[PDB]
Amino acid sequence: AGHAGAG
Amino acid sequence: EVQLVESGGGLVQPGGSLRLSCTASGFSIDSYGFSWVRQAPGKGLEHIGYLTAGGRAFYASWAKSRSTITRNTNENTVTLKMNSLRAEDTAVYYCAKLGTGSRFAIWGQGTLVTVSSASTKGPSVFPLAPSSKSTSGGTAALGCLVKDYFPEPVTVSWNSGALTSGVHTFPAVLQSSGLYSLSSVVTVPSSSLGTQTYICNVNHKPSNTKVDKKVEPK
Amino acid sequence: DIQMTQSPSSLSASVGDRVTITCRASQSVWRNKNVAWYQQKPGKAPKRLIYAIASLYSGVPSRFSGSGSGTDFTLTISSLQPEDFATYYCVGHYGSENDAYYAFGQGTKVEIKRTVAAPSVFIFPPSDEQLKSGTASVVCLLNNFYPREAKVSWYVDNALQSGNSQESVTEQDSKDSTYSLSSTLTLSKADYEKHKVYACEVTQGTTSVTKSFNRGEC
Repeated sequence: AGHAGAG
Repeated sequence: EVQLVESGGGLVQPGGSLRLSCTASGFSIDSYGFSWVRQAPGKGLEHIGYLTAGGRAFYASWAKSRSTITRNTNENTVTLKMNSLRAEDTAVYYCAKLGTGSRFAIWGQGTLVTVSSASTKGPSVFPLAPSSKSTSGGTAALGCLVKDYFPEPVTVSWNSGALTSGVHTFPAVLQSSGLYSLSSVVTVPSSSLGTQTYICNVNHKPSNTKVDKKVEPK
Repeated sequence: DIQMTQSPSSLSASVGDRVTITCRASQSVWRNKNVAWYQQKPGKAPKRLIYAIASLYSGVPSRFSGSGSGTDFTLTISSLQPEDFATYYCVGHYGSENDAYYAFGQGTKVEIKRTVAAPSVFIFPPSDEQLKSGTASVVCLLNNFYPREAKVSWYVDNALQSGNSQESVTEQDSKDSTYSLSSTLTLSKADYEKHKVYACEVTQGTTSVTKSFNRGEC
Protein backbone atom coordinates (compact mmCIF):
# COMPACT_ATOMS: atom_id res chain seq x y z
CA ALA A 1 0.00 0.00 0.00
CA GLY A 2 1.06 3.57 -0.72
CA HIS A 3 0.07 4.59 2.79
CA ALA A 4 -0.24 3.00 6.21
CA GLY A 5 -3.57 2.01 7.74
CA ALA A 6 -4.87 0.23 4.65
CA GLY A 7 -5.59 -2.96 6.62
CA GLU B 1 -8.47 22.88 -11.87
CA VAL B 2 -8.43 20.55 -8.86
CA GLN B 3 -9.10 22.37 -5.61
CA LEU B 4 -9.81 21.86 -1.92
CA VAL B 5 -11.95 24.75 -0.65
CA GLU B 6 -12.05 25.16 3.12
CA SER B 7 -15.00 26.67 4.98
CA GLY B 8 -15.55 27.50 8.64
CA GLY B 9 -13.40 29.48 11.01
CA GLY B 10 -13.78 32.39 13.38
CA LEU B 11 -14.34 32.85 17.10
CA VAL B 12 -15.37 30.01 19.41
CA GLN B 13 -16.00 30.27 23.14
CA PRO B 14 -13.87 28.04 25.40
CA GLY B 15 -15.61 24.73 25.85
CA GLY B 16 -17.29 25.23 22.48
CA SER B 17 -16.82 23.29 19.26
CA LEU B 18 -15.44 23.85 15.78
CA ARG B 19 -16.71 22.34 12.54
CA LEU B 20 -14.59 22.85 9.42
CA SER B 21 -15.32 21.41 5.99
CA CYS B 22 -13.32 21.12 2.78
CA THR B 23 -14.99 20.60 -0.60
CA ALA B 24 -13.08 18.76 -3.32
CA SER B 25 -13.29 19.79 -6.96
CA GLY B 26 -11.73 17.70 -9.73
CA PHE B 27 -11.43 14.43 -7.80
CA SER B 28 -13.42 12.22 -5.44
CA ILE B 29 -12.98 12.64 -1.71
CA ASP B 30 -13.19 8.87 -1.11
CA SER B 31 -10.42 7.99 -3.59
CA TYR B 32 -7.67 9.28 -1.27
CA GLY B 33 -6.68 9.68 2.36
CA PHE B 34 -6.92 13.16 3.87
CA SER B 35 -5.33 14.72 6.94
CA TRP B 36 -6.21 17.66 9.09
CA VAL B 37 -3.26 19.76 10.29
CA ARG B 38 -3.00 22.91 12.38
CA GLN B 39 -0.55 25.72 13.08
CA ALA B 40 -0.73 27.76 16.28
CA PRO B 41 0.36 31.40 15.89
CA GLY B 42 4.10 31.58 15.29
CA LYS B 43 4.48 27.81 15.79
CA GLY B 44 5.07 24.75 13.65
CA LEU B 45 2.67 22.42 11.89
CA GLU B 46 0.87 19.74 13.91
CA HIS B 47 -0.95 16.69 12.52
CA ILE B 48 -4.47 16.23 13.89
CA GLY B 49 -5.53 13.09 12.10
CA TYR B 50 -5.73 11.04 8.93
CA LEU B 51 -8.83 9.53 7.30
CA THR B 52 -7.68 6.75 4.97
CA ALA B 53 -9.19 6.07 1.57
CA GLY B 54 -10.58 2.96 3.29
CA GLY B 55 -12.58 5.06 5.74
CA ARG B 56 -10.59 4.55 8.94
CA ALA B 57 -9.70 7.64 10.99
CA PHE B 58 -6.41 7.61 12.88
CA TYR B 59 -6.19 10.51 15.34
CA ALA B 60 -3.18 11.98 17.06
CA SER B 61 -3.22 10.87 20.69
CA TRP B 62 -3.75 14.43 21.92
CA ALA B 63 -6.74 14.90 19.59
CA LYS B 64 -8.56 11.56 19.72
CA SER B 65 -10.88 12.19 22.66
CA ARG B 66 -12.25 15.43 21.17
CA SER B 67 -11.99 15.06 17.38
CA THR B 68 -13.80 13.38 14.52
CA ILE B 69 -12.78 13.42 10.86
CA THR B 70 -15.50 12.29 8.45
CA ARG B 71 -16.31 12.46 4.76
CA ASN B 72 -19.50 12.91 2.74
CA THR B 73 -19.26 11.23 -0.66
CA ASN B 74 -22.38 12.86 -2.12
CA GLU B 75 -21.26 16.39 -1.27
CA ASN B 76 -17.61 15.39 -1.93
CA THR B 77 -16.46 16.90 1.37
CA VAL B 78 -14.23 16.09 4.34
CA THR B 79 -15.00 17.51 7.76
CA LEU B 80 -13.25 18.07 11.08
CA LYS B 81 -15.24 18.43 14.29
CA MET B 82 -13.54 19.22 17.58
CA ASN B 83 -15.30 19.82 20.91
CA SER B 84 -14.30 21.14 24.35
CA LEU B 85 -12.03 23.75 22.76
CA ARG B 86 -9.49 25.63 24.87
CA ALA B 87 -7.44 28.76 24.26
CA GLU B 88 -4.51 26.51 23.34
CA ASP B 89 -6.53 25.20 20.36
CA THR B 90 -6.35 28.63 18.69
CA ALA B 91 -4.70 28.02 15.32
CA VAL B 92 -4.97 27.98 11.55
CA TYR B 93 -6.55 24.65 10.51
CA TYR B 94 -5.84 23.01 7.13
CA CYS B 95 -7.26 20.03 5.28
CA ALA B 96 -4.61 18.37 3.14
CA LYS B 97 -3.62 15.30 1.21
CA LEU B 98 0.02 15.49 2.27
CA GLY B 99 1.50 13.46 -0.57
CA THR B 100 4.56 12.19 1.27
CA GLY B 101 4.80 9.20 -1.08
CA SER B 102 2.52 9.85 -4.04
CA ARG B 103 2.24 12.39 -6.85
CA PHE B 104 -1.02 13.97 -5.64
CA ALA B 105 -0.80 16.58 -2.89
CA ILE B 106 -3.36 19.29 -2.21
CA TRP B 107 -4.15 21.65 0.67
CA GLY B 108 -7.06 23.83 1.62
CA GLN B 109 -6.23 27.50 2.10
CA GLY B 110 -6.42 27.27 5.92
CA THR B 111 -8.77 29.07 8.29
CA LEU B 112 -8.13 30.68 11.67
CA VAL B 113 -10.10 29.42 14.67
CA THR B 114 -9.71 31.65 17.73
CA VAL B 115 -10.80 30.28 21.11
CA SER B 116 -11.52 33.14 23.52
CA SER B 117 -14.20 34.37 25.91
CA ALA B 118 -14.05 37.87 24.40
CA SER B 119 -16.68 39.40 22.11
CA THR B 120 -16.09 40.03 18.43
CA LYS B 121 -15.52 43.66 17.49
CA GLY B 122 -15.44 45.08 13.98
CA PRO B 123 -12.63 47.44 12.99
CA SER B 124 -12.57 51.18 12.66
CA VAL B 125 -10.82 52.32 9.47
CA PHE B 126 -9.02 55.67 9.31
CA PRO B 127 -7.10 57.28 6.44
CA LEU B 128 -3.34 57.72 6.34
CA ALA B 129 -3.67 60.59 3.91
CA PRO B 130 -0.91 61.45 1.41
CA SER B 131 0.57 64.84 2.24
CA SER B 132 -1.11 67.26 -0.17
CA LYS B 133 2.02 69.32 0.50
CA SER B 134 3.69 66.13 -0.71
CA THR B 135 7.23 65.76 0.60
CA SER B 136 8.82 62.93 -1.43
CA GLY B 137 9.11 64.34 -4.94
CA GLY B 138 7.44 62.05 -7.46
CA THR B 139 6.31 59.37 -4.99
CA ALA B 140 3.58 59.60 -2.35
CA ALA B 141 2.60 57.15 0.38
CA LEU B 142 -0.96 56.66 1.60
CA GLY B 143 -2.81 54.03 3.57
CA CYS B 144 -5.47 52.86 5.99
CA LEU B 145 -5.23 52.30 9.73
CA VAL B 146 -7.48 49.39 10.74
CA LYS B 147 -7.88 49.68 14.50
CA ASP B 148 -9.57 48.03 17.46
CA TYR B 149 -10.89 44.72 16.12
CA PHE B 150 -11.15 41.20 17.48
CA PRO B 151 -10.42 38.44 16.66
CA GLU B 152 -8.05 38.11 13.75
CA PRO B 153 -8.00 38.23 10.81
CA VAL B 154 -8.84 41.20 8.64
CA THR B 155 -8.03 41.25 4.95
CA VAL B 156 -7.13 44.45 3.12
CA SER B 157 -7.23 45.09 -0.62
CA TRP B 158 -6.92 48.35 -2.57
CA ASN B 159 -9.32 49.44 -5.33
CA SER B 160 -11.09 46.08 -5.08
CA GLY B 161 -7.89 44.26 -6.00
CA ALA B 162 -6.85 46.34 -9.01
CA LEU B 163 -3.96 47.86 -7.01
CA THR B 164 -1.32 45.43 -5.73
CA SER B 165 2.00 46.93 -6.80
CA GLY B 166 3.66 48.78 -3.94
CA VAL B 167 1.21 47.57 -1.27
CA HIS B 168 2.46 46.62 2.20
CA THR B 169 -0.12 45.27 4.65
CA PHE B 170 1.55 44.91 8.00
CA PRO B 171 1.00 42.03 10.43
CA ALA B 172 -1.52 42.84 13.13
CA VAL B 173 -0.29 43.89 16.56
CA LEU B 174 -2.12 43.11 19.79
CA GLN B 175 -2.72 46.29 21.79
CA SER B 176 -2.94 46.56 25.58
CA SER B 177 -6.73 46.87 25.23
CA GLY B 178 -6.80 43.30 23.94
CA LEU B 179 -7.79 44.52 20.46
CA TYR B 180 -5.81 44.21 17.23
CA SER B 181 -4.62 46.95 14.92
CA LEU B 182 -2.71 47.10 11.65
CA SER B 183 -1.90 49.45 8.79
CA SER B 184 -1.92 48.93 5.04
CA VAL B 185 0.11 51.37 2.96
CA VAL B 186 0.87 51.86 -0.71
CA THR B 187 3.21 54.15 -2.62
CA VAL B 188 1.87 55.74 -5.81
CA PRO B 189 2.97 58.39 -8.30
CA SER B 190 2.34 61.75 -6.67
CA SER B 191 1.04 63.07 -10.01
CA SER B 192 -1.77 60.50 -9.76
CA LEU B 193 -3.24 61.90 -6.53
CA GLY B 194 -5.60 64.18 -8.46
CA THR B 195 -6.29 61.68 -11.24
CA GLN B 196 -6.84 58.41 -9.37
CA THR B 197 -9.18 57.33 -6.59
CA TYR B 198 -7.73 55.11 -3.86
CA ILE B 199 -10.01 52.97 -1.70
CA CYS B 200 -8.96 50.40 0.88
CA ASN B 201 -11.36 47.47 1.25
CA VAL B 202 -11.24 45.89 4.70
CA ASN B 203 -13.02 42.63 5.46
CA HIS B 204 -13.48 41.33 9.03
CA LYS B 205 -15.36 38.09 8.49
CA PRO B 206 -15.34 37.13 12.21
CA SER B 207 -17.68 40.12 12.80
CA ASN B 208 -19.32 39.99 9.35
CA THR B 209 -18.13 43.58 8.88
CA LYS B 210 -16.84 45.13 5.66
CA VAL B 211 -15.47 48.67 5.28
CA ASP B 212 -14.54 50.62 2.16
CA LYS B 213 -12.58 53.82 2.83
CA LYS B 214 -11.63 56.39 0.21
CA VAL B 215 -8.23 57.86 1.10
CA GLU B 216 -8.12 61.50 -0.03
CA PRO B 217 -5.27 64.02 0.04
CA LYS B 218 -5.11 66.47 2.93
CA ASP C 1 6.27 9.57 20.11
CA ILE C 2 7.59 10.17 16.60
CA GLN C 3 10.07 13.03 16.35
CA MET C 4 11.53 14.76 13.31
CA THR C 5 14.35 17.21 13.99
CA GLN C 6 15.71 19.61 11.38
CA SER C 7 19.18 21.17 11.37
CA PRO C 8 19.54 24.13 11.44
CA SER C 9 16.36 25.72 12.79
CA SER C 10 17.11 28.97 10.95
CA LEU C 11 19.67 30.28 8.51
CA SER C 12 20.56 33.28 6.36
CA ALA C 13 22.11 33.07 2.90
CA SER C 14 22.66 35.27 -0.13
CA VAL C 15 21.16 34.86 -3.59
CA GLY C 16 23.20 32.22 -5.40
CA ASP C 17 24.33 30.42 -2.24
CA ARG C 18 24.05 26.65 -1.99
CA VAL C 19 21.93 25.76 1.05
CA THR C 20 21.43 22.41 2.82
CA ILE C 21 18.82 21.41 5.41
CA THR C 22 18.98 18.07 7.23
CA CYS C 23 16.09 16.25 8.89
CA ARG C 24 16.35 13.15 11.08
CA ALA C 25 13.42 10.98 12.13
CA SER C 26 13.38 8.85 15.27
CA GLN C 27 12.12 5.90 13.19
CA SER C 28 11.92 4.95 9.53
CA VAL C 29 9.09 6.32 7.41
CA TRP C 30 6.50 4.23 5.58
CA ARG C 31 8.14 1.89 3.04
CA ASN C 32 11.37 3.87 3.62
CA LYS C 33 9.94 6.26 1.02
CA ASN C 34 7.22 8.52 2.43
CA VAL C 35 8.89 11.85 3.13
CA ALA C 36 8.10 15.19 1.56
CA TRP C 37 9.70 18.62 1.71
CA TYR C 38 7.35 21.60 2.02
CA GLN C 39 7.85 25.36 1.73
CA GLN C 40 5.61 27.73 3.70
CA LYS C 41 5.31 31.48 3.34
CA PRO C 42 3.90 33.05 6.52
CA GLY C 43 0.16 32.54 6.91
CA LYS C 44 -0.21 30.64 3.61
CA ALA C 45 -0.74 26.95 3.01
CA PRO C 46 2.57 25.06 2.65
CA LYS C 47 3.60 24.18 -0.89
CA ARG C 48 5.15 20.78 -1.55
CA LEU C 49 8.55 20.78 -3.27
CA ILE C 50 9.73 17.17 -2.97
CA TYR C 51 7.92 13.85 -2.45
CA ALA C 52 9.06 10.26 -1.82
CA ILE C 53 12.46 11.52 -0.56
CA ALA C 54 13.77 12.63 -3.97
CA SER C 55 11.01 13.10 -6.59
CA LEU C 56 10.59 16.63 -7.97
CA TYR C 57 6.99 17.42 -8.88
CA SER C 58 6.36 19.07 -12.24
CA GLY C 59 6.62 22.85 -12.04
CA VAL C 60 8.90 22.88 -8.99
CA PRO C 61 12.17 24.70 -9.79
CA SER C 62 15.11 22.42 -10.50
CA ARG C 63 17.29 24.15 -7.88
CA PHE C 64 15.47 22.06 -5.25
CA SER C 65 16.56 18.46 -4.75
CA GLY C 66 15.92 15.89 -2.05
CA SER C 67 17.96 12.90 -0.95
CA GLY C 68 18.43 10.53 1.95
CA SER C 69 17.30 7.19 3.25
CA GLY C 70 14.68 5.89 5.67
CA THR C 71 15.59 8.07 8.65
CA ASP C 72 17.91 10.87 7.40
CA PHE C 73 16.78 13.31 4.72
CA THR C 74 18.36 16.28 3.00
CA LEU C 75 16.94 19.22 1.10
CA THR C 76 19.46 21.00 -1.11
CA ILE C 77 18.90 24.34 -2.84
CA SER C 78 21.68 24.54 -5.42
CA SER C 79 21.44 28.32 -5.89
CA LEU C 80 19.18 30.36 -3.63
CA GLN C 81 16.69 32.77 -5.22
CA PRO C 82 15.06 35.75 -3.47
CA GLU C 83 11.66 34.05 -3.63
CA ASP C 84 13.05 31.13 -1.60
CA PHE C 85 12.66 32.89 1.75
CA ALA C 86 10.29 30.71 3.73
CA THR C 87 10.00 28.11 6.48
CA TYR C 88 10.92 24.67 5.17
CA TYR C 89 9.36 21.55 6.69
CA CYS C 90 10.16 17.86 6.42
CA VAL C 91 6.99 15.73 6.60
CA GLY C 92 7.01 11.99 7.22
CA HIS C 93 4.36 9.28 7.04
CA TYR C 94 4.58 6.39 9.52
CA GLY C 95 2.87 3.28 10.74
CA SER C 96 1.65 -0.22 9.98
CA GLU C 97 -1.28 -1.81 8.16
CA ASN C 98 -3.52 -0.90 11.12
CA ASP C 99 -1.90 2.28 12.47
CA ALA C 100 -1.08 5.52 10.66
CA TYR C 101 0.65 8.78 11.61
CA TYR C 102 2.19 11.82 10.03
CA ALA C 103 4.86 13.96 11.66
CA PHE C 104 6.43 17.33 10.89
CA GLY C 105 9.90 18.66 11.49
CA GLN C 106 10.00 21.79 13.59
CA GLY C 107 10.77 23.96 10.55
CA THR C 108 13.85 25.74 9.17
CA LYS C 109 13.41 29.46 8.56
CA VAL C 110 15.39 30.67 5.54
CA GLU C 111 16.07 34.42 5.30
CA ILE C 112 17.80 36.12 2.36
CA LYS C 113 20.93 38.22 2.84
CA ARG C 114 21.55 41.26 0.65
CA THR C 115 23.30 44.62 0.67
CA VAL C 116 22.11 47.39 2.95
CA ALA C 117 19.25 49.53 1.66
CA ALA C 118 18.20 52.77 3.28
CA PRO C 119 14.48 53.19 4.09
CA SER C 120 12.18 55.76 2.56
CA VAL C 121 10.59 57.40 5.62
CA PHE C 122 7.06 58.83 5.77
CA ILE C 123 5.13 60.24 8.73
CA PHE C 124 1.33 60.37 9.03
CA PRO C 125 -0.54 62.54 11.53
CA PRO C 126 -3.76 61.19 13.02
CA SER C 127 -6.88 61.74 10.98
CA ASP C 128 -9.58 64.12 12.16
CA GLU C 129 -11.97 61.15 11.97
CA GLN C 130 -9.91 59.23 14.52
CA LEU C 131 -9.44 62.27 16.74
CA LYS C 132 -13.22 62.34 17.07
CA SER C 133 -12.85 58.96 18.84
CA GLY C 134 -10.70 60.34 21.68
CA THR C 135 -7.52 58.57 20.50
CA ALA C 136 -4.68 59.66 18.22
CA SER C 137 -2.37 57.36 16.25
CA VAL C 138 0.75 58.79 14.63
CA VAL C 139 2.30 56.47 12.05
CA CYS C 140 5.90 56.29 10.83
CA LEU C 141 6.56 54.15 7.73
CA LEU C 142 10.01 52.84 6.79
CA ASN C 143 9.73 51.57 3.22
CA ASN C 144 11.94 49.00 1.49
CA PHE C 145 15.04 48.77 3.68
CA TYR C 146 17.64 46.22 4.73
CA PRO C 147 18.70 44.85 7.18
CA ARG C 148 15.75 44.36 9.51
CA GLU C 149 17.46 46.15 12.40
CA ALA C 150 16.52 49.82 12.43
CA LYS C 151 16.09 52.10 15.43
CA VAL C 152 12.89 54.16 15.35
CA SER C 153 12.50 56.84 18.02
CA TRP C 154 9.55 59.15 18.63
CA TYR C 155 9.92 62.80 19.68
CA VAL C 156 7.07 64.97 20.96
CA ASP C 157 8.08 68.63 21.38
CA ASN C 158 11.70 67.41 21.19
CA ALA C 159 11.14 64.98 24.10
CA LEU C 160 12.25 61.42 23.33
CA GLN C 161 9.36 59.03 24.01
CA SER C 162 9.35 55.59 25.60
CA GLY C 163 6.68 52.95 26.08
CA ASN C 164 3.87 54.40 23.94
CA SER C 165 4.69 52.99 20.48
CA GLN C 166 4.45 49.62 18.75
CA GLU C 167 6.27 48.29 15.69
CA SER C 168 5.34 45.84 12.96
CA VAL C 169 7.49 44.52 10.10
CA THR C 170 6.55 42.87 6.84
CA GLU C 171 8.15 39.71 5.54
CA GLN C 172 11.00 40.04 3.06
CA ASP C 173 10.04 41.15 -0.42
CA SER C 174 10.15 38.11 -2.68
CA LYS C 175 12.02 40.04 -5.41
CA ASP C 176 13.86 42.76 -3.44
CA SER C 177 14.55 40.94 -0.14
CA THR C 178 13.82 44.26 1.62
CA TYR C 179 11.58 44.87 4.63
CA SER C 180 9.03 47.54 5.47
CA LEU C 181 8.25 48.64 9.01
CA SER C 182 5.54 50.68 10.70
CA SER C 183 5.87 52.35 14.08
CA THR C 184 2.66 53.63 15.66
CA LEU C 185 2.66 56.12 18.55
CA THR C 186 -0.62 56.09 20.48
CA LEU C 187 -1.78 59.05 22.56
CA SER C 188 -5.08 60.29 23.86
CA LYS C 189 -6.67 63.10 21.86
CA ALA C 190 -6.05 65.46 24.79
CA ASP C 191 -2.38 64.55 25.14
CA TYR C 192 -1.99 64.85 21.35
CA GLU C 193 -3.45 68.36 21.30
CA LYS C 194 -1.20 69.42 24.19
CA HIS C 195 1.84 69.34 21.83
CA LYS C 196 2.90 70.81 18.49
CA VAL C 197 5.84 69.00 16.87
CA TYR C 198 5.85 65.25 16.26
CA ALA C 199 8.86 63.51 14.78
CA CYS C 200 10.11 60.03 14.03
CA GLU C 201 13.85 59.46 13.81
CA VAL C 202 15.18 56.41 11.98
CA THR C 203 18.77 55.34 12.63
CA GLN C 204 20.57 52.82 10.41
CA GLY C 205 24.34 52.51 10.62
CA THR C 206 25.88 55.95 10.15
CA THR C 207 22.66 57.68 9.03
CA SER C 208 19.84 59.18 11.07
CA VAL C 209 16.83 60.62 9.25
CA THR C 210 14.07 62.50 11.08
CA LYS C 211 10.66 63.28 9.59
CA SER C 212 8.42 65.70 11.46
CA PHE C 213 5.16 67.59 11.27
CA ASN C 214 3.51 70.40 13.22
CA ARG C 215 0.02 69.58 14.47
CA GLY C 216 -2.73 71.43 12.61
CA GLU C 217 -0.63 72.22 9.54
CA CYS C 218 -1.14 70.43 6.22
